[PDB]
Amino acid sequence: ELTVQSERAFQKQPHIFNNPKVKTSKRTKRWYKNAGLGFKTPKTAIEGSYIDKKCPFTGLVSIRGKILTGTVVSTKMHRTIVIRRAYLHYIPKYNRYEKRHKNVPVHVSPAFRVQVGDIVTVGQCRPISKTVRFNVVKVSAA
Amino acid sequence: GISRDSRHKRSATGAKRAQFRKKRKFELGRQPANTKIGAKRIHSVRTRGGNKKYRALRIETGNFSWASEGISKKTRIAGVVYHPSNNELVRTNTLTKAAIVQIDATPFRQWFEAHYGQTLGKAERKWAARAASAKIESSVESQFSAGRLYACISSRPGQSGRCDGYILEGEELAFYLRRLTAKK
Amino acid sequence: ARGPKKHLKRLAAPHHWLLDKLSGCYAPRPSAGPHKLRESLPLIVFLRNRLKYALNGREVKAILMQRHVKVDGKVRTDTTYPAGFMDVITLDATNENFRLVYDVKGRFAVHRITDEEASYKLGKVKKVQLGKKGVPYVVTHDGRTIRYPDPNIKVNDTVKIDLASGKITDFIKFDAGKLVYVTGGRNLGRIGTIVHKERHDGGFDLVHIKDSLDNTFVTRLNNVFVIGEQGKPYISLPKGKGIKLSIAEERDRRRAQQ
Amino acid sequence: GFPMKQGVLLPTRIKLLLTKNVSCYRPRRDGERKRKSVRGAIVGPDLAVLALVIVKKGEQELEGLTDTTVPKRLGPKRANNIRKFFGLSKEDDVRDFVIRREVTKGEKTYTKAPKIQRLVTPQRLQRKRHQRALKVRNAQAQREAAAEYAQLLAKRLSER
RNA sequence: GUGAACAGCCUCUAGUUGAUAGAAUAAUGUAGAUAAGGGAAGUCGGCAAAAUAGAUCCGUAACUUCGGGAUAAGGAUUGGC
RNA sequence: UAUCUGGUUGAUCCUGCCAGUAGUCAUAUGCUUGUCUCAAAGAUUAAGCCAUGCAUGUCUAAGUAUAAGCAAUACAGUGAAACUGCGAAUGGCUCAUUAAAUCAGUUAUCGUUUAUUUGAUAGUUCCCUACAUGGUAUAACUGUGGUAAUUCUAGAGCUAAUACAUGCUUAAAAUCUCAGAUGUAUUUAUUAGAUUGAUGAUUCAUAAUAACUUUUCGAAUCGCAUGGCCUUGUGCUGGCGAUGGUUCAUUCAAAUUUCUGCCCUAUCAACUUUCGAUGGUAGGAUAGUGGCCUACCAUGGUUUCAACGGGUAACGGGGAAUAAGGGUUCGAUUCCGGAGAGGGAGCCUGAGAAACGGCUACCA
RNA sequence: UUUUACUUUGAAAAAAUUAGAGUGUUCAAAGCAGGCGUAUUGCUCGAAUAUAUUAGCAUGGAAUAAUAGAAUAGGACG
RNA sequence: GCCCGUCGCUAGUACCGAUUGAAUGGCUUAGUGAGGCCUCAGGAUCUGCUAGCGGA
Ligand SMILES: [Mg+2]
Ligand SMILES: [Mg+2]
Ligand SMILES: [Mg+2]
Ligand SMILES: [Mg+2]
Ligand SMILES: [Mg+2]
Ligand SMILES: [Mg+2]
Ligand SMILES: [Mg+2]
Ligand SMILES: [Mg+2]
Ligand SMILES: [Mg+2]
Ligand SMILES: [Mg+2]
Ligand SMILES: [Mg+2]
Ligand SMILES: [Mg+2]
Ligand SMILES: [Mg+2]
Ligand SMILES: [Mg+2]
Ligand SMILES: [Mg+2]
Ligand SMILES: [Mg+2]
Ligand SMILES: [Mg+2]
Ligand SMILES: [Mg+2]
Ligand SMILES: [Mg+2]
Ligand SMILES: [Mg+2]
Ligand SMILES: [Mg+2]
Ligand SMILES: [Mg+2]
Ligand SMILES: [Mg+2]
Ligand SMILES: [Mg+2]
Ligand SMILES: [Mg+2]
Repeated sequence: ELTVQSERAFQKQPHIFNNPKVKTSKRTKRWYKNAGLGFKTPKTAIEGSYIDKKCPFTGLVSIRGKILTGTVVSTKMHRTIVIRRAYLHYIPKYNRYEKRHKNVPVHVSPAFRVQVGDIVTVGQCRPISKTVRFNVVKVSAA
Repeated sequence: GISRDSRHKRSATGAKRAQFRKKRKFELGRQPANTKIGAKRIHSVRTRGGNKKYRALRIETGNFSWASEGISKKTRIAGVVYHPSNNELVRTNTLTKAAIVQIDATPFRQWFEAHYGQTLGKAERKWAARAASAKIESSVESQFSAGRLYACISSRPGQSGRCDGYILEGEELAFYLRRLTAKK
Repeated sequence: ARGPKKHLKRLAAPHHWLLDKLSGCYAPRPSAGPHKLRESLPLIVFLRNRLKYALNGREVKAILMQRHVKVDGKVRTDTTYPAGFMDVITLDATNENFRLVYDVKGRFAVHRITDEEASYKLGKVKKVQLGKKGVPYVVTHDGRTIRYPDPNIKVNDTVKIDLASGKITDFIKFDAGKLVYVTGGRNLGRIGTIVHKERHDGGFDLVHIKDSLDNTFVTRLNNVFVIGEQGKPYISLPKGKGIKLSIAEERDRRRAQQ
Repeated sequence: GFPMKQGVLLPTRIKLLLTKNVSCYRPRRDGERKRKSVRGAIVGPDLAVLALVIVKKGEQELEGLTDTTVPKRLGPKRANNIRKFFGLSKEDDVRDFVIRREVTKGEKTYTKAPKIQRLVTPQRLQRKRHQRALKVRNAQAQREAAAEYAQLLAKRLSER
């Protein structure tokens, strides 16, 4: 991810040791997991070099809560996006509806590429920031 | 005391939150241990559930693992040379997780001699069985000439009371030497 | 709020106890124990409201103090011991044994059983885990752990428990066509056979039950209790066998005795 | 009436937050601490009464110092304590000459002997033996259960 | 040189060392200053004096001709290495 | 029980409100008041102030008994005081704060603590006691006191533990190191954990190697019966229990947490971000996640789909009144959740308190 | 096996309260009681059901309303 | 017939208003800052081991 080792600390997957003694093939052993619920781990997640300890595939977070879908309205944060979730709220007295929306801050892995639009599917994880509780699990850049 | 609640720390919209539920004990924080080096002084903190944490102040020795051969020798910590979070911890020689420290390396050299017998830094066919695949690395062994090994602290001295860690190798060693030569 | 609650106000007790509204302010809070607080049945309730042997809680305590009552083989002198599903209440004085099961209306029915089969109990396998030193064990619906289980025992299966040696004698697996008890929800107390199990990965697994009257209802996997194979229950079923007659048919059965 | 404190080292009285295992304060609740005023350590004219301990008796006896002398209220209770009191060795079966006393209420003078703690008794020996036998019996039971579970695993792995 | 500076202060080149002197150290003066506690009670009147002051950062009201008021007011820091 | 009527005019038909009408677990108040059942009740104004008294203590067979307390060859019964353990964090009260806060329904803990209950679980301990160690321990008790006064306590003499601190016995078998070690608890690193267990999913459970601990656990405890074998000895074995204990599970819980839903107001349109606001990295802290805090970095985050601000004589809900239907109004209050104990703040003990019939300080 | 809204059914929405079944509190408000033959060494029925449709969950449907396919073919099946 | 407004009296209600008005409460810059907690120290006197050396 554009010279991944751009931080003051060494970026690496915890407890994933790459032995300089053995003469292995890749020499860059990368750990990954299946996110579950039929969410396919992408090829960028498989073959990438990013660390992203908050990644739902190559990180230490797990998708175990609600699965929501929304429209990305902001990609201006680092590995975090804001999705707009539009819905209709029913007002019983008038027997009608009113448009409502709730912005959801979602962590986006470098495996996915997300721009404004790009209806995404997000899965609930443990709190990984003050506001973020969801990880992008399907990009659907359409 | 220190509170970890989100009743302060105004909401994502920027609104200031009114104060309900005056500070709760289950939300408490505590002060950093700020582990120094030498003359071991470990205090017991009674934590929630009746459990116990160990605030290590002034830690001199730690268990450091080579991780290339799996030795994990107990050694003396010399000082802190790098810290990704604050150079002030390096300046004050504060022991803390992920800190880059220098360790004595003499137990590791002694183990290497008693295991391979290959004069790293200067029962007969056991060394023959531990065959010519005995060179460790040109950067892990060049430190033995000075008798100081760069290591990364892996435990949390303010949490567990220990200052264990592992000897840097490969790309991690290269990155940390590049950081050291950039900042010194 | 500062710690665990120790009182249980009346109208906050589970309604399946059928407690009086105006008997007092409080209800017997089920102590900590094997089954649950909601899904339990305190010995005081079972002795003063279901068997009418004792008149007061003082008399319940007097009964319990002389080792008369016995839950699953042990004395259980606790006034509010949380007895629950499949638990065996045996009193040496007035020697009869009850297996606490759910009637068609979802209450803990008084179900007399015989000594020759009060020995064992059934238990739904809550989890199958590897314990310390690599020893596998099963955790059952009543909070029992059993080491070295059959390697074919999975979750949602039922295990027969000796209750004297406390070991597994037999096990029934979760499959289509097996007799199941409903231990919660709207259909609590019904008995039927498994038609199909919808998976719902992530969410809640659903299972369809078909009674002997061909009524089919779906219920959460959490509250189904396999009790054997169709026509051969491993335990003695209650008087109604979980049929869930409609209200009209219930009225007809009530009026059939004139 | 404010008591002197052991090491305050002041000529007056000051207020301290006192703790369980200190003098001049008895906690009424576990963990209770109270701010109480106690008097300093160095004596001065303010003291109403001092308390002294004789460490050397030099000359003519005081009329309430040696002639008026009271005995110890309780004899040793623990077995080894009585052994150290009477100089006895280990193997001396100390239950016979334990200190006794008479209660003269109805001309009966029934002796009231104390109980002795840590006394080596066959009941304690039986308890220890039962504990050790329980330990070995559960160990054997677990070993045999593991053996038969391994046998079951091999018998079910034979079907490949 | 210091310093924003042709400010003030010290110095280099150059120039001067020219003002009637000596001895004492009273009052009252002229000029320069300090002062416990109070703080304009003095006085026509705060006259005189004192207080403030440079720079950096924060913050700045009424009113207004919208340009200002404004350095408003009110605060914090300043050396050496 | 889907209802209207009187009042503008000389008269009429309208609009339109005033008035009438009925109900109110909706509050007063007036008059009156015979009987039975049922029973709200200092919420509104003052979460204003409080004299006095009570409201949290507790002992079994089974922790500690020499009361000089009672009773007819160690006490063996009862039993004051005290030590120890547990509880006192439940209950009860009130609605002051609180408007995305609480709360309701619904989720997660693969993000944590959990006294107690229930179940399971520990042959590995030692570098001259185990037929059982110490006071390094003392209370009550005895005696001498001080203070006007408090559940104030001082000096002196004992005395015990399931209090405090040490400290062995368990062979047998077993694999590595070069005779020793390998249990379990803690920390780190590494490995297996497949397609040899499980999950939708894990760096999960678990196992292994190397080591590390201001060092854990591995009953020096108690009651009732005493039985059996034999070299009949201070012999050797063996019951039922109680209590305590490491870990796992369970239960009671707790703490965060997904989604959606709150009254009026724009005579509040921009708000947040210097003093954390949104996110990333790393650390610290926490029981644990997390800007919860710190250092660096980026400039983000919310908003006319009403943010932010202001008001509430606003605790939220289950519910209550009235109601053809739709609605309107109320809910301090018998249940659930929250918060508080004059206002704040800090904290000890404890599993659980930021406790108030616990403490400390400030303010009144 | 695009994405929704919508709608059917099911689990869910504590109890109390409400509607409501049964039941001579003497009637009734209420309560969850109780009932039946005797000189017992006792037999037995019950404490149902419906309601919350905001939001989430499971599920059938595909009208209605929206949404996207292949146009510089970078298209669909071997 | 109905009718409008100024002016005058009585009563009530609200408004503007010098007073750099007053009081109460919330928030807050700056300054001071109790108290407990963590921490750098400190050593009454308390007791064990051979003048020393550990522990509380
Ligand atoms: Mg200059
Ligand atoms: Mg002066
Ligand atoms: Mg002065
Ligand atoms: Mg002044
Ligand atoms: Mg004047
Ligand atoms: Mg004058
Ligand atoms: Mg004048
Ligand atoms: Mg002047
Ligand atoms: Mg200024
Ligand atoms: Mg001006
Ligand atoms: Mg009216
Ligand atoms: Mg009031
Ligand atoms: Mg309470
Ligand atoms: Mg693990
Ligand atoms: Mg972090
Ligand atoms: Mg309200
Ligand atoms: Mg209020
Ligand atoms: Mg309310
Ligand atoms: Mg009020
Ligand atoms: Mg309440
Ligand atoms: Mg409170
Ligand atoms: Mg008050
Ligand atoms: Mg308080
Ligand atoms: Mg009180
Ligand atoms: Mg209280």
